[PDB]
Amino acid sequence: AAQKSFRIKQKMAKAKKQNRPLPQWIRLRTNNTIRYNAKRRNWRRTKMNI
Amino acid sequence: GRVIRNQRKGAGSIFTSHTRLRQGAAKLRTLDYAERHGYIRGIVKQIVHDSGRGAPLAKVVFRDPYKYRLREEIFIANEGVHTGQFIYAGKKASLNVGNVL
Amino acid sequence: AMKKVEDGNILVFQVSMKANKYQIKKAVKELYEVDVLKVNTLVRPNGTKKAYVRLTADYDALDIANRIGYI
Amino acid sequence: AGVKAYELRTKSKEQLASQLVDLKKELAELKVQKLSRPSLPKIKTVRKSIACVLTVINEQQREAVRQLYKGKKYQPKDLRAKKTRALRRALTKFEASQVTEKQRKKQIAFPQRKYAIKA
Amino acid sequence: GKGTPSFGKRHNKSHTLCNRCGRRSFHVQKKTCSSCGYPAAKTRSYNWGAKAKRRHTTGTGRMRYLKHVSRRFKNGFQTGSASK
RNA sequence: AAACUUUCAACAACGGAUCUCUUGGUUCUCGCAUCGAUGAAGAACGCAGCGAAAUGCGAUACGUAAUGUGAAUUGCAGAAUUCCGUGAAUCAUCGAAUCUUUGAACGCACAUUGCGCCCCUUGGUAUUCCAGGGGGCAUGCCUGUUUGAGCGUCAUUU
RNA sequence: CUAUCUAGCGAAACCACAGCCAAGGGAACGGGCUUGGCAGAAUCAGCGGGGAAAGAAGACCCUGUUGAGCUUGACUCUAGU
RNA sequence: GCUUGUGACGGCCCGUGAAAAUCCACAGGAAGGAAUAGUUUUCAUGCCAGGUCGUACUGAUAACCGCAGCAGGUCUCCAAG
RNA sequence: CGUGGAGGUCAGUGACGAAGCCUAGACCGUAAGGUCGGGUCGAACGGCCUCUAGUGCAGAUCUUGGUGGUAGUAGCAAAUAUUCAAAUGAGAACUUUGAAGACUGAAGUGGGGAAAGGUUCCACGUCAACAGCAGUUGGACGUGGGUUAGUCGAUCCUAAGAGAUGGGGAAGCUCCGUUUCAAAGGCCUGAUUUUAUGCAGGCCACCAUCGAAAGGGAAUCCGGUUAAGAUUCCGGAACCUGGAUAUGGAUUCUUCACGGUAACGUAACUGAAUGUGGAGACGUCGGCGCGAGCCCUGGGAGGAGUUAUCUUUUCUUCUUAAC
RNA sequence: GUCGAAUUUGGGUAUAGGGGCGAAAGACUAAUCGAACCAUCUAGUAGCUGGUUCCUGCCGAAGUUUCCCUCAGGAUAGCAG
RNA sequence: AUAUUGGCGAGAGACCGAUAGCGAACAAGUACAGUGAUGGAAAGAUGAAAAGAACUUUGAAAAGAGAGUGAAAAAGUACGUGAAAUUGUUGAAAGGGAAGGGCAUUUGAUCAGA
Ligand SMILES: [K+]
Ligand SMILES: [Mg+2]
Ligand SMILES: [Mg+2]
Ligand SMILES: [Mg+2]
Ligand SMILES: [Mg+2]
Ligand SMILES: [Mg+2]
Ligand SMILES: [Mg+2]
Ligand SMILES: [Mg+2]
Ligand SMILES: [Mg+2]
Ligand SMILES: [Mg+2]
Ligand SMILES: [Mg+2]
Ligand SMILES: [Mg+2]
Ligand SMILES: [Mg+2]
Ligand SMILES: [Mg+2]
Ligand SMILES: [Mg+2]
Ligand SMILES: [Mg+2]
Ligand SMILES: [Mg+2]
Ligand SMILES: [Mg+2]
Ligand SMILES: [Mg+2]
Ligand SMILES: [Mg+2]
Ligand SMILES: [Mg+2]
Ligand SMILES: [Mg+2]
Ligand SMILES: [Mg+2]
Ligand SMILES: [Mg+2]
Ligand SMILES: [Mg+2]
Ligand SMILES: [Mg+2]
Ligand SMILES: [Mg+2]
Ligand SMILES: [Mg+2]
Ligand SMILES: [Mg+2]
Ligand SMILES: [Mg+2]
Ligand SMILES: [Mg+2]
Ligand SMILES: [Mg+2]
Ligand SMILES: [Mg+2]
Ligand SMILES: [Mg+2]
Ligand SMILES: [Mg+2]
Ligand SMILES: [Mg+2]
Ligand SMILES: [Mg+2]
Ligand SMILES: [Mg+2]
Ligand SMILES: [Mg+2]
Ligand SMILES: [Mg+2]
Ligand SMILES: [Mg+2]
Ligand SMILES: [Mg+2]
Ligand SMILES: [Mg+2]
Ligand SMILES: [Mg+2]
Ligand SMILES: [Mg+2]
Ligand SMILES: [Mg+2]
Ligand SMILES: [Mg+2]
Ligand SMILES: [Mg+2]
Ligand SMILES: [Mg+2]
Ligand SMILES: [Mg+2]
Ligand SMILES: [Mg+2]
Ligand SMILES: [Mg+2]
Ligand SMILES: [Mg+2]
Ligand SMILES: [Mg+2]
Ligand SMILES: [Mg+2]
Ligand SMILES: [Mg+2]
Ligand SMILES: [Mg+2]
Ligand SMILES: [Zn+2]
Repeated sequence: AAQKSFRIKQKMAKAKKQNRPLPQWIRLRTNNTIRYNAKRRNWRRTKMNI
Repeated sequence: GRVIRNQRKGAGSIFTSHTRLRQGAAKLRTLDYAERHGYIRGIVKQIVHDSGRGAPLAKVVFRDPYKYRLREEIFIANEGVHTGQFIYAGKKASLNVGNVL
Repeated sequence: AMKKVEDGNILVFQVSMKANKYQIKKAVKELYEVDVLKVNTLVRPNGTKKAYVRLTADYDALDIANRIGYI
Repeated sequence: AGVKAYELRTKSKEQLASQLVDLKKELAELKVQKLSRPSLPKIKTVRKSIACVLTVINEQQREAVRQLYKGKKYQPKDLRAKKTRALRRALTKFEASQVTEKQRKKQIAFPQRKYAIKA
Repeated sequence: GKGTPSFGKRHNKSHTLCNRCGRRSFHVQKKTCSSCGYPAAKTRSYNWGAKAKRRHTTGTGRMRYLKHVSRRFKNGFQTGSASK
């Protein structure tokens, strides 16, 4: 809203920091059934609902 | 099968009185020693409109008999009462329009 | 931040989110033996705190940065 | 290889405070270096050394306070035994072994005897 | 109206984040969380809501003290040190 | 006669059945009794050389201490190979600590990272203003302490 | 501006199997059955006769010892007073 | 002239059109006050400090809601010839 | 007859290939089915005697998943509209630049904001997916950068209202009520300074708290600066609040100022309790007056355009913040 | 149609399901209204509709009697194995 | 002595074998939907070992063709097997307003038995 509470900004900061693809050195680990970031969010597809 | 309007009025959600603009409750002075035994003189400072009320109110200022200060009272103005008029309230006040007896 | 250090005599620090301007000023003074003219603070979009610490005209933020290890 | 708690334990609190200050300065300069140098794992060692020095300092302080409070009742609650809350509320061994004078007399007089059947 | 045109007037949050559970179920005007019941002392739950109980019950977090209570019991709530 | 349509076969597709797997579930039995104001369960936010999660953890932050084992960790990097050693480890064990902001949640509030008060201490001449550090201030109830109230009331002076 | 034709892109409804008629009989109005008429690949734009076309377990009517909204000196109760 | 601010007025009401924080002034005269000197931080100048959180951008025929980059919906300011 | 599992047995089959699957190839059975060959495949499985059942599918507008015909079909037609060249690139109707033609036409298709979103902002790289054509472009993808305040907001106040406490109700979760049937008080100071407190002099209480990013409200402007921040940064110039404070000035010998008839004036020019008053603080419409910005316009000092002809001409700069 | 007042509208706030709210249409109460939404009781009951999965062999019906708040059902006798 | 769909620790089964079994064998009460109470999935398998295809060549590239690794690439991370629906190619055959079917035989193809 550009006049946001610190709580909202903090959740926004966490979302920005976790908005990234899978680290590519994962998928080299020994067993590693993890293929991709299945929790990837985008502002155009799914709303954070705060 | 439904609760009717006169029944709904008792809950007082949207049926409470719109009291924002009102001047205050219109009351005589508290019945005290001065009015029980003699009289007390106040002065009419304002005759003012009260929202939701037809009759105008008179703001009458008396001296506090026990503490040095003024006590404003909200009377309902009687016809002929004017600002600057001395109102007398008590057992010994005179039979004059605006006096409290 | 490097442009600010070189041009505006302003050291740019990441500081604790619990620290206020008084704590930042006194910490910079203690850690770097430098007088602080002003501290401006913002909370970055990544949730950390960035402090623009403008030093007094006596000190040169570029040499302070050189001393503390980033040129 | 980082600091060792058993070596720290032989040092006075002044030396430990000084070592903590030096380790903090070292960590600050190491995270300055990390901004240029990529993949600098040496900072983990200094972080663990700071943790170890703080651990030993707190150990010494808490031991000194335990010595201060030795023997007298009313120790500080974080120095008292942390059993469960119900266990700390439970009757002590002295209580729940308290018996009336009547009960003591009668169970002294007639305890459970040892007896076998021998035919 | 009442469909697509009326959906355009949805910009005022009835609920915001709850301090206790973080679920965005704290009714702004009622000042009450519809999920955990904050600020009531008890945590809202119902036996008709077995799935919700399962969602929010003990063990759904990290348990942070209780995960060690069992080992401490096993060792008898000892208090000293292992004495090399 | 082609094309086209249809049927079948082979190979290729589509799709993920079947078969065989199984660190999962389900049911039965046996043993045990241990959450929390010494702050629980739950929540938020952070923490790794390179992690978004799961898991672990709390500014001592995938951990500190202690003990045991005895040479790893491993995806890369780095370190190390004294490793015949108070000593590797994303090991096990775990009795000592740390344990952000919270939460029954406790100075007052909380759609605010809002606003006080007390003590010690430090700096700015500084009991009074501002700031930093440390320690505190919820409610009900119980035992006790101290200070009190009531012609409720006793005695003495009167 | 479409429709139309092209390059690119590219759904859905619906679909027992399908698709030329006439009469017959038939669940008394057939695309199939019987008897006839006939009948030649593959198709394009239109069209609204038919597919008793599609859309929906008919909302009318009836049945159910299936309800619900409403009413009333129906039966049985009840807050209040 | 337009937009806007404002002043003095006028019309209207069985409508007469918030509250509190906060600031000032007055009444009063408590108290405190001068003579090798007392008084005065509502006069002037001079010294120090002012924490915390928000702050980018869109605000819509593509940044909100409507399953979407949906001809829908969604409050307001400025406004040239 | 067949299927999953179970007891027994055939010292059954099997990596020299179990199971599964495919096979207009063969055999047996009326049939349910059984057997064999070939191909594929890779780790188990079968005959018989018995035991047992979550044991046999074509349907249930069956369930889940997958796939068709329809069909390269319906269609991708509102919002006037695009065109030329160059550059880039493997590739250009759609990207970039230039040129042209248009539109929104200030109640905008402009410049900002509130709610909401949450990084969409900006740069670099970059086109598998997405942008119902395309794509070298993008609100996409990948990596980073970016939001600076004593003065703008929140913070403070109260509004409708919400809501602890004291009490009362309720089995109870809890409900009522908000100053009420309460012993609900701190801030001042003579003295005490055995210490500025306790005792001990004296003055004021019908009461938590929450509730507005549009109400009320202490105080900041101009210029410049970024890829992206600006009333926040830089430069300059102010202001307010809280505090500390020393000079100058003022006042006093008639101690707490003088002047003016007066309205009142000023650089000041003591003032506790208590009280009173004012501001905060207020509707709407109408015409009239005034200001500011804009519009129009004259001269002049500059720059640009037109100039076959005419046009002392058409357009444009000439500004001044808070304090 | 209306367009300066029974006006339009933002935000805040109150009213919650046999309840609210209604200038009254059984309207509106988050695409839900002649009783919202969510979960549970609940796999609610159904004389009613649909379906009900291998082969072969042998035998092989009834739509009638009586009774029923029975007439789309059951009991009973009959027919069948 | 009795209870125990919770907690902790154990042992089992004529149980289920990824549409089954808990909703969840997997970063499952997750992703996601809803204002909210709540609702709530899908998703396991290369190979013994990545030995995860060096190198050449065509292509802007994706990729292709080779080469190679491997027991196998008829195992290439779009990975065990790899059904059917549906589809391409090749081969065969038939075809005047459906197709399919029964009895019988011709023709073509194919095949067991002595
Ligand atoms: K009804
Ligand atoms: Mg700031
Ligand atoms: Mg509706
Ligand atoms: Mg609301
Ligand atoms: Mg804690
Ligand atoms: Mg016919
Ligand atoms: Mg006929
Ligand atoms: Mg037909
Ligand atoms: Mg015929
Ligand atoms: Mg034909
Ligand atoms: Mg037509
Ligand atoms: Mg027709
Ligand atoms: Mg029907
Ligand atoms: Mg129906
Ligand atoms: Mg009947
Ligand atoms: Mg009924
Ligand atoms: Mg206007
Ligand atoms: Mg901005
Ligand atoms: Mg903007
Ligand atoms: Mg705009
Ligand atoms: Mg959207
Ligand atoms: Mg089974
Ligand atoms: Mg085989
Ligand atoms: Mg076949
Ligand atoms: Mg195998
Ligand atoms: Mg079955
Ligand atoms: Mg089937
Ligand atoms: Mg059937
Ligand atoms: Mg079906
Ligand atoms: Mg289906
Ligand atoms: Mg078309
Ligand atoms: Mg169209
Ligand atoms: Mg158009
Ligand atoms: Mg262009
Ligand atoms: Mg136009
Ligand atoms: Mg135009
Ligand atoms: Mg951009
Ligand atoms: Mg496209
Ligand atoms: Mg494309
Ligand atoms: Mg991006
Ligand atoms: Mg302000
Ligand atoms: Mg209440
Ligand atoms: Mg407030
Ligand atoms: Mg305001
Ligand atoms: Mg900007
Ligand atoms: Mg400045
Ligand atoms: Mg003077
Ligand atoms: Mg009607
Ligand atoms: Mg059933
Ligand atoms: Mg027979
Ligand atoms: Mg009967
Ligand atoms: Mg029937
Ligand atoms: Mg499952
Ligand atoms: Mg598979
Ligand atoms: Mg093989
Ligand atoms: Mg395969
Ligand atoms: Mg097939
Ligand atoms: Zn909650």
